[PDB]
Amino acid sequence: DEAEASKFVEEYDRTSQVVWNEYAGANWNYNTNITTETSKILLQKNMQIAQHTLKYGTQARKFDVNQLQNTTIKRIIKKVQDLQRAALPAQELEEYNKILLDMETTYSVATVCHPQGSCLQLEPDLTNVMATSRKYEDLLWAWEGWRDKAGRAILQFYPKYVELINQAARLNGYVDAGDSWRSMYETPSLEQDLERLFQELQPLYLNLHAYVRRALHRHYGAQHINLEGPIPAHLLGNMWAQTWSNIYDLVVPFPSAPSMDTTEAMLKQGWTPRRMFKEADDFFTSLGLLPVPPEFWQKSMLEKPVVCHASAWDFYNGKDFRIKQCTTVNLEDLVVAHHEMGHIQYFMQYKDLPVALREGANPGFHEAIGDVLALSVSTPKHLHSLNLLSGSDEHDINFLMKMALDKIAFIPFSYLVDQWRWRVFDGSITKENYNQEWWSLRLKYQGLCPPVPRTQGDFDPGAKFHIPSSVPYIRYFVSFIIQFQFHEALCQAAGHTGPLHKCDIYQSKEAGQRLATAMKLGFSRPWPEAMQLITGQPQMSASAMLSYFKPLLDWLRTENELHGEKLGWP
Ligand SMILES: *[C@@H]1O[C@H](CO[C@@H]2O[C@@H](C)[C@@H](O)[C@@H](O)[C@@H]2O)[C@@H](O[C@@H]2O[C@H](CO)[C@@H](O)[C@H](O)[C@H]2NC(C)=O)[C@H](O)[C@H]1NC(C)=O
Ligand SMILES: CC(=O)N[C@H]1[C@H](O[C@H]2[C@H](O)[C@@H](CO)OC[C@H]2O)O[C@H](CO)[C@@H](O)[C@@H]1O
Ligand SMILES: O=C(O)c1cn(C2CC2)c2cc(N3CCNCC3)c(F)cc2c1=O
Ligand SMILES: O=C(O)c1cn(C2CC2)c2cc(N3CCNCC3)c(F)cc2c1=O
Ligand SMILES: C[C@H](NC(=O)O)C(=O)O
Ligand SMILES: [Cl-]
Ligand SMILES: [Cl-]
Ligand SMILES: [Zn+2]
Repeated sequence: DEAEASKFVEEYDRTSQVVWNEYAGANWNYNTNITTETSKILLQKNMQIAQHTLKYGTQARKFDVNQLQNTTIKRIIKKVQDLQRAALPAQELEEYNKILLDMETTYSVATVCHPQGSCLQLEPDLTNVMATSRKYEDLLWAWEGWRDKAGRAILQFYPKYVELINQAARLNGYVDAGDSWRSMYETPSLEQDLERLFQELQPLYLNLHAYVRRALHRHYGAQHINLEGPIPAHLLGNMWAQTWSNIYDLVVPFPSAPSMDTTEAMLKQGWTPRRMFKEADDFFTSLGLLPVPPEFWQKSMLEKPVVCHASAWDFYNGKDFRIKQCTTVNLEDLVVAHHEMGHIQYFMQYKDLPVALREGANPGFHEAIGDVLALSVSTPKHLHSLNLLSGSDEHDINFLMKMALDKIAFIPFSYLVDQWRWRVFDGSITKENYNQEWWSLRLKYQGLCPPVPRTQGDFDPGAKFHIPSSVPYIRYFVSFIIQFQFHEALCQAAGHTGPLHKCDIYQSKEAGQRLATAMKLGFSRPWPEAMQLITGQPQMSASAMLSYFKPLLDWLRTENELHGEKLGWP
């Protein structure tokens, strides 16, 4: 009966708001102010939210969605039918929540120590080393140490985690946890669509890889780089080799072009974490999008004073939104600040929907918003207007190369993480083979090799945040494809003509309008609709990303040919 379904979702909304807000508060308070007491308040709230999820989920499952007419109420009820972990029996729920905590804590407190010397944390110490050291042995110390200390220590938890996340999935009508995660896209063709998108980016990635490999051969020596092989995984300027832009200085196409180091300029001109978020906020409002409320500035944690990994927080009351980031003053982190502020923008845009529909059109959309703005921020024009820099085709290629080292290098990495996890969850990778299958994919997709042979008890996936924190990853792959589609469309709405990479949407109210109407849908409609509102068509497409990078593909092709490069590796 329609009226009874309608009433049921009104009640679910009122009560979810209250319970989720209380849970979010306790999760914040442990993420920022670890305390035995904040971790104890967190443990209580886990029990509260489970009980509410079990209560309304059991009620939701009594309705026959097949016979409901109103499509909103049908959709909401369908979501509430999925209890997630609250479907578990009590013992197993307890054990699962404790495993998640233990894994997340283990990762966040791990350190890598010199004997009779200092102990280094991932952020900022080890990331700095991976970004700035140009010495094979120093990079290897950090790369291997982080795996020895974080990765190996997550292993004891992972099999039971898999058992329990899968058990919950099956109790909610899925075959395993990857199935449940894939379901968030509501796209039966998802695996093949993504495969196709990846395949389209292979020429650009293989040409970037070959060019970077040649430059590493020049710096690290012929004895350490095989011009026909995979690249050692510790040399790309980043702990996971997921973005390569910190080795720009080793691969600059045209050295004779001046670029100012923005880090020096940011530091010397008195930039702070606070100032970095004010610039992000100011860009959103330039587009006519919403400012973050006064409360955001009061309650956010914008520096290390904790779980440091950058994250945006909805407190499910339509007024309180926060970022938690251990911000360092540099351009890499200004982009991370923009990313996080696009999550906040989304929260604010869909804040008046029912709480069950307060998500992105799909998870990739949530990830893409901030990155779209950052694309304009990162342009040489934009950096100059911020006083962080002082024409030529040589400048163009240099800029494209910088952008490519992040955006194109990330494509195979972002694709492979959940390829691994889907096969763990479906049972085709058992714990005996976790690590070998990870490295098979690191070779197949990224063309990387481990600098030190892996050994019994290694668990390199565990050294990447998203694995112990149980955060799906395919969202980031989708993000990097679709953010270029949004840029293309917003630039076209902004009246930009000429090379897409020269576009800066700063101050375009027209661009901000396309984004706002789509964000306002939250999760109320199939995501193709939001895709079409923004772009004029309903598909995920690598066309826009290829269009952005076309000058670089052509440059890289001619350069690799000149040196007789053999693209790929065995
Ligand atoms: C199908 O139902 C939605 C939801 O209606 C709201 O939620 C119900 C549970 C109940 O509380 C209703 O009184 C609410 O209206 C309808 O959506 C809304 O429509 C109103 C005006 O028509 C609009 O102002 C709201 O923003 C809409 N909210 C949404 C989309 O969540 C919807 O119109 C119903 N379908 C039709 C057209 O009959
Ligand atoms: C903040 C708020 O009150 N929003 C509600 C929402 O109600 C209305 C809202 O009054 C108007 C204007 O703000 O916009 C259309 C509706 O969304 O109702 C939601 C339940 O459907 C509730 O979650 C939300 O907090
Ligand atoms: O008991 C339950 O069913 C749930 C409990 N929790 C407790 C709060 C940890 C959840 C937490 C979720 N997230 C926390 C915010 N970031 C990631 C997602 C979630 F999506 C679902 C659930 C439940 O279903
Ligand atoms: O921010 C948070 O803490 C939560 C966020 N989410 C939403 C997903 C982002 C949740 C979703 C839950 N669901 C239960 C199962 N069916 C609907 C989804 C949940 F129980 C708890 C939470 C949170 O605590
Ligand atoms: C891309 C992803 N970003 C984020 O988690 O905020 C990562 O950092 O691996
Ligand atoms: Cl690794
Ligand atoms: Cl996802
Ligand atoms: Zn994000």
